[PDB]
Amino acid sequence: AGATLSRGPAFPGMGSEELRLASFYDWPLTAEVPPELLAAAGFFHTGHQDKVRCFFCYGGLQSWKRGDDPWTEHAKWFPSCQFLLRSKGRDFVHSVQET
Ligand SMILES: [Zn+2]
Repeated sequence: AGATLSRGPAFPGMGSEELRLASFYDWPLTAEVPPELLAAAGFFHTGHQDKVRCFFCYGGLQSWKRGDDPWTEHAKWFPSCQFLLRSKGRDFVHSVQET
């Protein structure tokens, strides 16, 4: 039994946090979450509003709000993302999924 998750990042170039940060150069004024937290959690900015995607799983999120936790949102929506699991561990993800 079992297909395996592919090991290739959706967008390998955006694999660098520093590079991910650059993408937030036009992260909007009305946006409510800081790019540092976003880039750290693997997201980079696309489009001109508040859409982001994870460089690894390509999970796409928008409508960011004051207090929203990027790492948490990550585990909420894309539990199997290998970047999320290497960075935060099995327990953290399981913890967010179970609530
Ligand atoms: Zn991801």
